[PDB]
Amino acid sequence: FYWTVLSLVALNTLCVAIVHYNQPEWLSDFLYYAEFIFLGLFMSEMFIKMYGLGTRPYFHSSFNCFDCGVIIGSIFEVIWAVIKPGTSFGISVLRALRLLRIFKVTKYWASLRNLVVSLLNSMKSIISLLFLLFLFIVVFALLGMQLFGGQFNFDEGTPPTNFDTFPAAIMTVFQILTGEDWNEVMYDGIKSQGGVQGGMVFSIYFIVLTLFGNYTLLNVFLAIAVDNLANAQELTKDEQ
Amino acid sequence: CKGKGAPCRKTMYDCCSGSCGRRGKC
Amino acid sequence: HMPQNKQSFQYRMWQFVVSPPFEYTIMAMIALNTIVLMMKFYGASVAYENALRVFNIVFTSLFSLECVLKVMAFGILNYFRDAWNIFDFVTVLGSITDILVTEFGNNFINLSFLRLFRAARLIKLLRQGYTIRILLWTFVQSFKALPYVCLLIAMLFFIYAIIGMQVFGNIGIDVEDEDSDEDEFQITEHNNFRTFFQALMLLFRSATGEAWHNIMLSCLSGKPCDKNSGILTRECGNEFAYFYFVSFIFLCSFLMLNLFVAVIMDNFEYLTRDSSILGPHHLDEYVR
Amino acid sequence: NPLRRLCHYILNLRYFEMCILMVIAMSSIALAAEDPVQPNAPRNNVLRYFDYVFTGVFTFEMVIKMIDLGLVLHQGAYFRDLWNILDFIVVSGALVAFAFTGNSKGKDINTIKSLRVLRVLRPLKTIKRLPKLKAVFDCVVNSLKNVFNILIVYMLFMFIFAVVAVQLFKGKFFHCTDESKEFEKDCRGKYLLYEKNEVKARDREWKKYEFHYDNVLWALLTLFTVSTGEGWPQVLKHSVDATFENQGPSPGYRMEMSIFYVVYFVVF
Amino acid sequence: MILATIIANCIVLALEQHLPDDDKTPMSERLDDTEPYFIGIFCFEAGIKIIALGFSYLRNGWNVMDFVVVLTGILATVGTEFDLRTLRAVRVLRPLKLVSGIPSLQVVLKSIMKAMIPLLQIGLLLFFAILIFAIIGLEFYMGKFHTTCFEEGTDDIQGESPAPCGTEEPARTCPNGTKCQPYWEGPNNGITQFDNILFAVLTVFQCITMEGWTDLLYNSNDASGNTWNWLYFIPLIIIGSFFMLNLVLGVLSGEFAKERERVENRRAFLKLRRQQQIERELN
Ligand SMILES: CCCCCCCCCCCCCCCCCC(=O)OC[C@H](COP(=O)(O)OCCN)OC(=O)CCCCCCCCCCCCCCCCC
Ligand SMILES: CC(C)CCC[C@@H](C)[C@H]1CC[C@H]2[C@@H]3CC=C4C[C@@H](OC(=O)CCC(=O)O)CC[C@]4(C)[C@H]3CC[C@]12C
Ligand SMILES: CC(C)CCC[C@@H](C)[C@H]1CC[C@H]2[C@@H]3CC=C4C[C@@H](OC(=O)CCC(=O)O)CC[C@]4(C)[C@H]3CC[C@]12C
Ligand SMILES: CC(C)CCC[C@@H](C)[C@H]1CC[C@H]2[C@@H]3CC=C4C[C@@H](OC(=O)CCC(=O)O)CC[C@]4(C)[C@H]3CC[C@]12C
Ligand SMILES: CC(C)CCC[C@@H](C)[C@H]1CC[C@H]2[C@@H]3CC=C4C[C@@H](O)CC[C@]4(C)[C@H]3CC[C@]12C
Ligand SMILES: CC(C)CCC[C@@H](C)[C@H]1CC[C@H]2[C@@H]3CC=C4C[C@@H](O)CC[C@]4(C)[C@H]3CC[C@]12C
Ligand SMILES: CC(C)CCC[C@@H](C)[C@H]1CC[C@H]2[C@@H]3CC=C4C[C@@H](O)CC[C@]4(C)[C@H]3CC[C@]12C
Ligand SMILES: CC(C)CCC[C@@H](C)[C@H]1CC[C@H]2[C@@H]3CC=C4C[C@@H](O)CC[C@]4(C)[C@H]3CC[C@]12C
Ligand SMILES: CC(C)CCC[C@@H](C)[C@H]1CC[C@H]2[C@@H]3CC=C4C[C@@H](O)CC[C@]4(C)[C@H]3CC[C@]12C
Ligand SMILES: *[C@@H]1O[C@H](CO)[C@@H](O)[C@H](O)[C@H]1NC(C)=O
Ligand SMILES: [Ca+2]
Ligand SMILES: [Ca+2]
Repeated sequence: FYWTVLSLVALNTLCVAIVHYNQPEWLSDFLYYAEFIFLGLFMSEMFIKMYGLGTRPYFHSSFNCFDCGVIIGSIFEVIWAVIKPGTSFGISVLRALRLLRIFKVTKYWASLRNLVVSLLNSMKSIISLLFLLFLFIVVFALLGMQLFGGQFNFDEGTPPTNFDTFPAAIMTVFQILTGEDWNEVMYDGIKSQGGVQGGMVFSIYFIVLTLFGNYTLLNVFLAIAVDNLANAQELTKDEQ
Repeated sequence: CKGKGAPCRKTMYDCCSGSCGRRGKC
Repeated sequence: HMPQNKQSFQYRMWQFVVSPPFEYTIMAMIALNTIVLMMKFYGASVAYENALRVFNIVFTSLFSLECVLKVMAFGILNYFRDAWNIFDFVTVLGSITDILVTEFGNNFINLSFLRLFRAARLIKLLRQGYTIRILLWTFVQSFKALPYVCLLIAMLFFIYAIIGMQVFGNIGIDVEDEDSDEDEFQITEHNNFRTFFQALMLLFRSATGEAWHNIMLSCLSGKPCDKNSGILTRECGNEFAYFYFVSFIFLCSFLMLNLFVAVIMDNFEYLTRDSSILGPHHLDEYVR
Repeated sequence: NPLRRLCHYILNLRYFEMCILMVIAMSSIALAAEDPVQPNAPRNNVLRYFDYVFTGVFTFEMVIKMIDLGLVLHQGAYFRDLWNILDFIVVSGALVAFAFTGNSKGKDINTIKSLRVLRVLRPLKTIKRLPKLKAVFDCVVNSLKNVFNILIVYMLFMFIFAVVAVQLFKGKFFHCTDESKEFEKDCRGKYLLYEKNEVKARDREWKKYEFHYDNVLWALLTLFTVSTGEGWPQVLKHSVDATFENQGPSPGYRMEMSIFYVVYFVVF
Repeated sequence: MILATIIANCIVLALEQHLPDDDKTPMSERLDDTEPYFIGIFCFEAGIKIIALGFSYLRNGWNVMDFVVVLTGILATVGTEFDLRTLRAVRVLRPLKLVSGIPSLQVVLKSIMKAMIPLLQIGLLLFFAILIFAIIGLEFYMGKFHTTCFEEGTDDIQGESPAPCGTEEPARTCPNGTKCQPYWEGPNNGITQFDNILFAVLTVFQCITMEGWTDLLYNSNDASGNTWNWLYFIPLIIIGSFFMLNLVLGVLSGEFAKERERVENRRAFLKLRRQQQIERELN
């Protein structure tokens, strides 16, 4: 039974992988129903486990809850297609994460499980660091709106990476942190304030942004990676 | 979508093919 | 040195060179020379350039006086036994020759290389730093202790350079496509595969991640050949560019990562040192 | 076998182990000296004569091991260790290439050209011959073996993002050279460009973006380009300016799609 | 209530549109009306807290940041003195008052800042690497990017895209009808150049971040020649970008190793071990 369910997921994973831009009509006709049958079978195993073990055992398990979310999420997408035709998110591909239980038969289960256990245990911290990172992005976004908010209306058009509105400011700040074209954005900031002759003092804002942003991301995500992985190693060895 | 050989600014990202070149043209 | 023989003149001279006024005088003298190099700007008056060249002569003269002063007290043999003194001796020779060739002039202008010796004076500050000098020395020594790890990365560039030379060598760069085809081909006269060194430079540019995806697109099939390629059709470039660039990016990143970890874990004692616990750094201070 | 002892004397001798190690070095340098542009260049003709010598040395080294060690007859055999197969591939490719060049030089350039690429494996034969380099090579393989578990999770997550991206930007990455004409049937004829101090006319073309999301393979390649950091702002702009399938772009249509790339960056 | 006020202020700051020249969206007036209320409630909070503490108000660092916000806010709100537009910029730091309000985030911010103190020594070394390369670049590439192709005898650029040129064969040569001329604005509208020591430092810095260093190299090749320019940029990237990345990872790795073995962290891990053992036994 456990292997059969995993085998069904692989076929379901295959079906969503086949979809491409210009599919033959028979293939499209096959998929439209095929998602319905797969939804039924994965809803079928929902009920047989619901009755065989009982309702209270079902909710206690985390894997059963995860499968419940995918099933409910799949239900939302099916009805949403009729309501607003035009887009489909393919939520059913999130069931491919159930293929990670194949590691149970292998000897890699202990190391991977402890990594998850450590990550879930230190969930209060991980949320806190990400929130602190968000506030630092927000502050540098609001600062950009004060300095460069209204002066990207150039004679060649307003750049997409402008500081006019808040959603535009966040993306511009986020792009600088990743370091892609941070110099081109800085050139716009300098040109917006009189060019090289009178606007080279505004280059400091981008220098501080990329210098701190580059190393703050390193110090936040490597600290998470090193500490949680290190807990997994010692916890795994102590089990052995 | 500016055509090839037209003056371009890299931050625009509007260039039809590739990106805004070194010399400032698509 | 400590000769205890000539207390009348040599010891009086020797006590002067190793004396707090002397080291700070040289320390300040470098810092002033550091400022002088930074005072150059475009469009300056002829008097300003005249001022800067005069300052350079004064500094190198004093540094030459510094060298001749030290050799007397320490001795000719003892002067050449320390790397820093050799470094000081190399710099002063370069500074003198650079000025001499300039003021004579009226000859070949190839030797602007000697002007680098003026900037080399900056490295002398690193002797003063206690923490920075240790940090650089330990890591630099680690690269010496691991010569073969750098050889593996050199093989990666060597293999990929030769492959690019043969598969993508014949793509045409001579054609200038004005409002036709695409001049925006990233394979230009600066970013071509036409020779081994230019193939290496393109790989290094892709290693740093500078629009490598556009280079990958430019190397696909259907690109014009070269006039001397022997092919008169638009049949140059291969679909192998998808595997070539994608595999290179992953392999180059992985090999540098192993190089980084190898150096880090060679000095993992230094990086995890504790001041309360005895270590080699305190042992070095003991000898001092 | 008395004749086998003769080859083992040659193989075990130091002057045959060190000597080829230079032959590897010279052959690698000769590879880097070839002129890629002009096959009839004088440099290429002379370097070709050298390649005959390098194959002769490698062929001589291949056979004596075949006499020395049984091919598949023992636990230790010629075709037992990968490096010997790697040696086999290099010499075999050269011999096959020489045979086909002979029948008609002009007629089949493509294969001739194809197996000649296999000569690039000559540097890789140094790893076995240098004991110190093999230890570093084994260290890299050990590092690869340790991160294999996370790697499988990595593709599985990136595969999921590729499938999701496919179902959101499938066929919505078509643009017209003239932005005014949204649909394909309209994009025919001539249209005017107004660049500074000139007016010129060009064709209208219905084109797909260079990096798009049409199948799971194209999605993975585009997401790899995003992950490495190059050109992802343009992919973001094409994503937010996508209207419908088989329809041209309209600026600022879906600014909510920026959430897809933000979540992508936090994960991979 | 104070925390809710901070969140509302953050929302109000996030709901503002900036328009070019002097144009203002109609909602701007309604947004501005809220500022007196928020500054007043913050000042009331500060006063009620300071009278109790007795001014241990300034002793705590977070209270100082809250205090300076109130002074700047009340300084510009009362009256329309001069421009005082700069005194609006300090409102950017108001989102950071969430950290002061929530004690759970102050502990987290301590951990992040503790690990970056070792990186300060690396930053000093990084700065000295930029200065050496900036000085070298200042000596060799000084004013070389102010020479493009002009019409022969006419002070007008040949085309809509000017490019660096040279008067000798190794550099790029102007076409037949055009001559290289003493002055041109320069690449990237003159921002990228080696003219002062400040411009050299800025130009070297973006090469350290490995962004747009190929264009500078290719421009330098056109202006002077490709024979020697690689010796300045390739060592710059390796020493600047890769070597410092090696140091930063090493220093951070050592700090994380020492952090894990502190007594406080060991007890937390020991609790995790015992809880998992109980779960295994209970299972
Ligand atoms: C933290 C610690 C920091 C460590 C710092 C490390 C610093 C390393 C950086 C090395 C600096 C290299 C600088 C080279 C830049 C070259 C600039 C240039 O424009 O070269 C061409 C130019 C000659 O052209 P011209 O117009 O006549 O002269 C105007 C300039 N005065 O200029 C010239 O006259 C030539 C330039 C000479 C420079 C090199 C000459 C010899 C180099 C040794 C050769 C090494 C092997 C090279 C391969 C040989 C190639 C044939
Ligand atoms: C877990 C893994 C091992 C699953 C197997 C891999 C699939 C995710 C990949 C492998 C090759 C892919 C196929 C490669 C090429 C095509 C052709 C493509 O068809 C066309 O290009 C035109 C079709 C038409 O017009 O009829 C449709 C998608 C498909 C089958 C791809 C679907 C996805 C496939 C099956
Ligand atoms: C770094 C290690 C691996 C050694 C370096 C190998 C290559 C970088 C060197 C070795 C020999 C060099 C070659 C030796 C001689 C020449 C001829 C020289 O003359 C020409 O211009 C072509 C001859 C002609 O015009 O007929 C041009 C450079 C070239 C190909 C050299 C290019 C660079 C080469 C391949
Ligand atoms: C380190 C991590 C945790 C911080 C990442 C910041 C995100 C929380 C930001 C960055 C980009 C933001 C998005 C940028 C653009 C938009 C579109 C915009 O929604 C609209 O429909 C606005 C219409 C328009 O702007 O034309 C506002 C929400 C959203 C999804 C933003 C939501 C918040 C996002 C994801
Ligand atoms: C194995 C796959 C991911 C390909 C490897 C690509 C490498 C070259 C990519 C993947 C992740 C990327 C880094 C991850 C994110 C950061 C942190 C940011 O502050 C600066 C850019 C930087 C440093 C990126 C630069 C390039 C990078 C290291
Ligand atoms: C160690 C500290 C105190 C000294 C460093 C500052 C010096 C070296 C720097 C900083 C300010 C710089 C000046 C700033 C502006 C100009 C005007 C310009 O038209 C020519 C260059 C010139 C004159 C610069 C020369 C170098 C300069 C004087
Ligand atoms: C193969 C071994 C020797 C490695 C060394 C290769 C280098 C040093 C040698 C080997 C063959 C040589 C070439 C042989 C013939 C010619 C044609 C002549 O008109 C110009 C020089 C040129 C192009 C030589 C350049 C140098 C060269 C490429
Ligand atoms: C281990 C490594 C060296 C092997 C990789 C080499 C293979 C995968 C690559 C390298 C050179 C490539 C070939 C080079 C020559 C041609 C002739 C051309 O008209 C069609 C493509 C074709 C056939 C290429 C296909 C793929 C190819 C054979
Ligand atoms: C961590 C693993 C499970 C990855 C799965 C999460 C990814 C695929 C999910 C999480 C949040 C999701 C986004 C949430 C909201 C929207 C807005 C909607 O109008 C278009 C899709 C889009 C942009 C979603 C795309 C898919 C998305 C990025
Ligand atoms: C360009 O100038 C050269 C001078 O060497 C001359 O021989 C050639 O005919 C000129 N060509 C044109 C098109 O002016
Ligand atoms: Ca980058
Ligand atoms: Ca870049």
